[PDB]
Amino acid sequence: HMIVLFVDFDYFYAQVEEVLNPSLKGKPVVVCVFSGRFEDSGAVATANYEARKFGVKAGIPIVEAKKILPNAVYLPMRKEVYQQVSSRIMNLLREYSEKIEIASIDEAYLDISDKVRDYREAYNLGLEIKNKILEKEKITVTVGISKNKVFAKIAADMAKPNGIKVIDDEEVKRLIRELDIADVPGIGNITAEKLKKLGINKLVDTLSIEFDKLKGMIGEAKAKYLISLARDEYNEPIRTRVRKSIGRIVTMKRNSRNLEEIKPYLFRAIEESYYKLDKRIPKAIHVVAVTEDLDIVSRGRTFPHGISKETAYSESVKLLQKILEEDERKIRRIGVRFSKFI
DNA sequence: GGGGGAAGGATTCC
DNA sequence: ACGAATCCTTCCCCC
Ligand SMILES: Nc1nc2c(ncn2[C@H]2C[C@H](O)[C@@H](COP(=O)(O)OP(=O)(O)OP(=O)(O)O)O2)c(=O)[nH]1
Ligand SMILES: [Mg+2]
Ligand SMILES: [Mg+2]
Ligand SMILES: [Mg+2]
Repeated sequence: HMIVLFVDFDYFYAQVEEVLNPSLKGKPVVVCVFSGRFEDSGAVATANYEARKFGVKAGIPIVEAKKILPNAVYLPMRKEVYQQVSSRIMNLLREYSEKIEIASIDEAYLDISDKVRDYREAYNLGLEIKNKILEKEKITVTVGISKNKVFAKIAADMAKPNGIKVIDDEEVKRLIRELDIADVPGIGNITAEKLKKLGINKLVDTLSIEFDKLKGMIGEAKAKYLISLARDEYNEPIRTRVRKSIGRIVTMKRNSRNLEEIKPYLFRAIEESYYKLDKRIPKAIHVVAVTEDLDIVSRGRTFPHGISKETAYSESVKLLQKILEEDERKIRRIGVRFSKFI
């Protein structure tokens, strides 16, 4: 009977910049995402507690970060470097199990059902791993432990930052009971506002509702997931997830609408994009446009054969042309996205 | 009806 | 105000 270990790295990006210059440690760090529209324009990717302490988190404008903390250290995002770093740490969890699911860049799940016998021995294996990474890589994590991936993640969510927490089989009930419902994975404000109205505040509130309204309300899938979870019967296993799509979406230097000028940003997007594909040939391709007021439209197309960079360019025009058509608005951003690899 | 499946908007979250 | 996997919904051609 199953025990899942979820490991998340504390303020990952921000921490990689600290690991690479401890002269930053103890200071408020903000990894920012620029664009080139107006000096210090962009958004916040992540920020260590010092800055996160005073409300500076992700997706929030770079100015609002300064107006709050003018003396904070701001650094552009640098995936490349962060990717290497992670992979290594991710190659170290692979030493603890073959039943491993790498969900993101900062987190993975382990099925230690056959390495440890219980929560003291598992939570034992926890501390061991927090140290085996804190010493070899200079990166602290947070470990969550319960019976299904869903609850493991949650465990760790609480016990943060830098911490290990386990939710025995008893607390699952304390939580299918007490745990708010919007503090659940896959339940962003949209769906929560829905549940609100549905007169649902906790996991259990679903258990007492005519499914069919829950279906049309949130969408059968979420509907079955919430139910199956509230009935201590949720249990999808740890599966190695495969990259299913790739794509870049750069931000133009100024809201536009004539084809010619728009074109180049897009070719750069397909350019970088392709470098990232590497050895991977896709059969699909979309063109994503972010209108002037931040809405979205994207046209696509699938081929019976794998796309070539030379073909990628042609289609990424008939699709931009198709977009610049029925949608009139001015175009703010734009970019390409390749799916359906061969 | 119902399957196979492609298109595009929506929704969560790193 | 800055990538992706899943989910849903319509649209569709052919058995
Ligand atoms: N570009 C961008 N990056 C984000 C956003 N949200 C999160 N990230 C990135 C920054 C983090 O280094 C990486 C992992 O995010 P986490 O939610 O696990 O937080 P982080 O690792 O920063 O520390 P945390 O666990 O949140 O205390 O995801 C976002 O909205 N935009
Ligand atoms: Mg993290
Ligand atoms: Mg939520
Ligand atoms: Mg996370």
